[PDB]
Amino acid sequence: FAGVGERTREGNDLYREMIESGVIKLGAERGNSKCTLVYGQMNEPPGARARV
Amino acid sequence: LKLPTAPLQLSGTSAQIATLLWQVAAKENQLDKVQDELYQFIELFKQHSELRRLATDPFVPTLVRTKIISSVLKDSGASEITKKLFEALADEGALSALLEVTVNYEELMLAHKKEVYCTVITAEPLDKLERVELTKKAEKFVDAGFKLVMQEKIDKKLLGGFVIEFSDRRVDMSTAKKVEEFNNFVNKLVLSI
Amino acid sequence: DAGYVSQVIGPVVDVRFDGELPSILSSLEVEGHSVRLVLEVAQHMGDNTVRCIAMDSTDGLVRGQKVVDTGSPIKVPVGRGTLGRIMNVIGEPVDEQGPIDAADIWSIHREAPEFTEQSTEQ
Amino acid sequence: PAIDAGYVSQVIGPVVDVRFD
Amino acid sequence: KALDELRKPKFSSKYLIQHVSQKLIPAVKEWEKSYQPPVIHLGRVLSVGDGIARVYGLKSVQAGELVCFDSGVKGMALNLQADHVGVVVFGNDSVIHQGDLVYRTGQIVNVPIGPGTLGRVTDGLGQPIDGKGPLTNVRSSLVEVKAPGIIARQSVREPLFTGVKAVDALVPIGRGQRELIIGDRQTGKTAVAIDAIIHQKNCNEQVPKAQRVYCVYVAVGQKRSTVAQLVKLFTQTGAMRYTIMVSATASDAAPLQFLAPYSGCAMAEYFRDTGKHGLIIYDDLSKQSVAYRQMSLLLRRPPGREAFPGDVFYLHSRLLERAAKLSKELGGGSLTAFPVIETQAGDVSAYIATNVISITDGQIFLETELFYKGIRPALNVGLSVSRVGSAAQFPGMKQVAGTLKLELAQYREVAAFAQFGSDLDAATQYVLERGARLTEMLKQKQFAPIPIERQTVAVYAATKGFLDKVRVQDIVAAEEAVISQVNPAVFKILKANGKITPALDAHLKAELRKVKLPGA
Amino acid sequence: ADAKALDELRKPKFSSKYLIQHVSQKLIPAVKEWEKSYQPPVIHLGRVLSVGDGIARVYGLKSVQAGELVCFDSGVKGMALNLQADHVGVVVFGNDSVIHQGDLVYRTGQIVNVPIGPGTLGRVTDGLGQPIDGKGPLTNVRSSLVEVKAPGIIARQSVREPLFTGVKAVDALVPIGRGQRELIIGDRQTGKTAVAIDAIIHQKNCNEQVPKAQRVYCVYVAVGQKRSTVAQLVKLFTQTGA
Ligand SMILES: Nc1ncnc2c1ncn2[C@@H]1O[C@H](COP(=O)(O)OP(=O)(O)OP(=O)(O)O)[C@@H](O)[C@H]1O
Ligand SMILES: Nc1ncnc2c1ncn2[C@@H]1O[C@H](COP(=O)(O)OP(=O)(O)OP(=O)(O)O)[C@@H](O)[C@H]1O
Ligand SMILES: [Mg+2]
Ligand SMILES: [Mg+2]
Repeated sequence: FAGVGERTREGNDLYREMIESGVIKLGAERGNSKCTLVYGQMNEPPGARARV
Repeated sequence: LKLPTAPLQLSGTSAQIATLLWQVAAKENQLDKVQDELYQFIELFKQHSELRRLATDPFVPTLVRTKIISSVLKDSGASEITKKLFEALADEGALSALLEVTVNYEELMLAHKKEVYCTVITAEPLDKLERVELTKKAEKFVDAGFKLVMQEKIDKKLLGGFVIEFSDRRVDMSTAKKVEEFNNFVNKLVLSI
Repeated sequence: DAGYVSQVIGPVVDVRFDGELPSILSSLEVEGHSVRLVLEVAQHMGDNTVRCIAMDSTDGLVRGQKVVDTGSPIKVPVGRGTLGRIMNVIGEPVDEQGPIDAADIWSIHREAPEFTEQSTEQ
Repeated sequence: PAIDAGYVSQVIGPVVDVRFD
Repeated sequence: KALDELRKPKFSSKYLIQHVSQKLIPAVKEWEKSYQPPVIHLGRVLSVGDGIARVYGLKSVQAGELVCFDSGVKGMALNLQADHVGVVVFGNDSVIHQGDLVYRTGQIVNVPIGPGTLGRVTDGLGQPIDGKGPLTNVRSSLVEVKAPGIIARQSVREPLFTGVKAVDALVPIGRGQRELIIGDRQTGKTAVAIDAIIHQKNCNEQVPKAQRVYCVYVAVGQKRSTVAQLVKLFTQTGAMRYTIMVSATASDAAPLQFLAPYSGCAMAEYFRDTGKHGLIIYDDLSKQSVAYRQMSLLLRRPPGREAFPGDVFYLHSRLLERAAKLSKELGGGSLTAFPVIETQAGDVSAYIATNVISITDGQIFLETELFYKGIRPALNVGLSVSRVGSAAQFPGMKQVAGTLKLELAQYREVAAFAQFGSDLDAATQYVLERGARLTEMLKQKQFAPIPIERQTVAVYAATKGFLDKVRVQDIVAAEEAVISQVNPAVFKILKANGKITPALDAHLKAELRKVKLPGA
Repeated sequence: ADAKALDELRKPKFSSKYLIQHVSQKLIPAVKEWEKSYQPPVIHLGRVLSVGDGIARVYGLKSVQAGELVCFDSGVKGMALNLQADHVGVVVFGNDSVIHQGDLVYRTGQIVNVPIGPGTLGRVTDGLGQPIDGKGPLTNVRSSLVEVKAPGIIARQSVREPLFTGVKAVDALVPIGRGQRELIIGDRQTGKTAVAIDAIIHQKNCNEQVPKAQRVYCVYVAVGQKRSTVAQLVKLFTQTGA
């Protein structure tokens, strides 16, 4: 997931939703995770939003 | 802190360097030394190619240009003013501005040396009573106590007389324009009368 | 070897290198900044100076701050170690779970593949 | 009255530039 | 000719004489004894004008560093050019001359934040102008700070009660989202924000200290008499002890108007970083974008659409992203932003309006056509979105809000059919009159915030037909009769239990049967 | 500054020689000791003065033609569009990142050529003529200019012979002649490429029925589309036989 320039709030909502649904696994079972989040949300200056 | 005022004001960004140069060399009273040094640098740019390569090439690094202009101008009795001027003008790549900083410096010094130029263009070579009578009529066009010089040129198109070229005003006391304004004055009356 | 900042305007930073400029799209690290700032060279200005775009905010940049070249585009930690992590734009972990395991470290700028290596299988 | 007497430098319509010493 | 290559000059700089004069004036032999102005930490003003000074020197200055002129006025070093520094001025530029000294202060821009900021009518730089002395119980934090990340936030759960019936049912606002109030001139935007402040005065005396909401109102580009009237109003209601008034008015300089919402966001982020709840209203954000446009256009930056710069999306983005609901590891605080964007005759497809609509979660579109229909607040219920939805809607209000949205959705499409008076359908007439009941139910006088429990009871009494017997023209007072003539126990337990229980919906179903409606 | 006060410095006016005599012997070792920090001067060659966004401004190049394929020392080609007073503004055919400030630019003496002829019939080339299908270089082909002059008034005759497109609405309502510039205009996703490909397949079908002079050979020019769309069109034309 390359979240480019959206709100930070929906990025946190996606991260919590994939925590609770079993896609992103924290701790020692991290190897079973099947999604890499990449976030370049609205807070960052436009170089970061252009290269995320 | 206390700089002597320039005799005539001028333009920007190349005439300002000449204004500061005249002010500094007038504080040091080397006003004709640095004019000779700038003339020498004009002809020095004319002579060799490795020096104009320091002002037309955009791929020379500024370090080697600054060190070349310092290590060349270390010696030969150069003034402190011209040395620090060329150091500051080579640090910023402004060596090509030499040719139009020295002209504004010459205009400033010509204002100070209290000497204005002229050029009288004629048809025949002038004789000595023609010349000493020319200076009295041409001095009435200058506006203060100056040292108006009289240059001579010869051109056959005039049918006698003289035309003064002051480089900013022109007095056409020639006969070739006298007959040219004569033939224009008649034909405005023949169409009317 | 290392160059200094010449001009800061907005998120765009003009870095002046004296000798052996970095390439276009190259990643530059500003040394001395508080937050890890990364510049990416957008173009060459023309007098031994590149013009970079900043990944973080330029609030707190001094003219003359030493900027070191990395000789490559923005290199990110990629691979199996990134799963479940939230990466930054310069490849930093922002999920506060520690550093990223590195299968390989890849530069983010690359080519479109080819015309030959395509799949027309709908 | 050399100081505090400036001269008009340039004029662009209703915009006048004065240059001072 | 060999002289033609050096004929015309090729300058790499503009202030070349300013670099030459730092090396020719020491060539005078009498002027080597400390006859040199230092430019390592100082700076000389080259050109002043239009609230913009260009300063030669300042080699160790930082971008965005607040510098101080020797005249007393402060300034922000914004453009750090290769040979000078373009410094904006935080005041009148009449006090600045060419050749004045610029002393940098080493500080990025600072504003006094803290618990002593409550009630203090301050500028966008931190000086109070209300005449009650300096700021006492404060601390000096940064103006431009980094927004909280993805770890630092949690889900928007708790509601922020507004007190306006048109927004608390339809466009619900949770404690921690960014809700835009977009409209035209004199449509009700500032009044909706003021009702959202005054309802916090009505609410904070009933909740504990961790649930209180401290408002911050940021008046950018308004009149001084408007902020004087608003300070008089907030003191007449007594809500100044919860409200900070950040005020960069139209007389104040353009960088002050530019930095006023940033200063206010720094003054309101103190409650977010300390577990309290905050509410900020960047009023007239379009005037802040106009002030940034002027400050950039005088700084020689290339303009874009409507002569705005490119980064004016980033200008509102990095301002609005500091409004969030933090997680319990970082205190559980919140900051609820309320930008206000003025449109011009309904062109919502402008530049700043589309940028702020693209940023914020919700939007409250107040229309100038429905303002003069008697519907005050003028909320266009079709275009208004709230992207938290029912996640932070008040329970009890959620039981009737879906009915309200659906019935107003049918009433919005029953239009262009009511202009034929004989064309009865007896089913579109029922929804056509029901929409009039619900529309005239949601009216409010200004400066009169209703508590949320009375709003839920009043809209329950209209979505279930307990005011369906009255005419269309007497619902503004029958609402008050329904609010007054019920038992006071119904609101008292509805505020406490959290939802309309099955042990209450039979009580007030009958309490609406002992009411007197002025029409039958 | 004027020219009248600037031409008069071409004559020597020093009236002293205490500077030009001594430093004329010092300048040559002074430029010898910085021989390493130089670059060899370009007169008929070209050095990149700056580069940005796919546009390199090349100092030098005293004899390029306006529109000549210049070739960088990185192996990427260019095209000298605008010729300024001091520098040459060339464009960059491809990756601009392999061009730094200070590269060498060699002119080729070629107004921009593409391989034309019978051997390129059936090939997928890029915008410069180089094949991208990858079955060897082009054989039985020759270079020609891309910017030839259009034929004049005598060099044209009246459009008479019809170009059947195979589409019913085109051949029934808006019939195409065989020398006619006809625009296929519309919105996005309306079937403009559909009418184009239908016309191409119909000229394939009709080319195997007309005797050897009425055979029309199509040419498709894909500008700014995906690589996958061009690969889909190649698979389509190859499975049809076009
Ligand atoms: N609920 C209400 N009932 C009656 N009148 C209202 C109500 N809400 C607002 N108004 C009236 O509408 C007007 C709203 O003005 P407002 O404060 O919105 O100015 P603005 O639109 O924010 O800015 P500007 O003054 O530039 O137009 C006020 O004069 C107020 O009298
Ligand atoms: N005559 C037709 N009958 C049935 N389907 C058609 C017809 N013409 C086009 N289509 C369908 O319409 C779709 C779009 O066609 P096409 O790709 O030609 O549009 P386009 O104008 O090229 O769009 P774009 O320019 O964005 O690529 C295709 O999937 C095609 O199958
Ligand atoms: Mg208002
Ligand atoms: Mg198409």
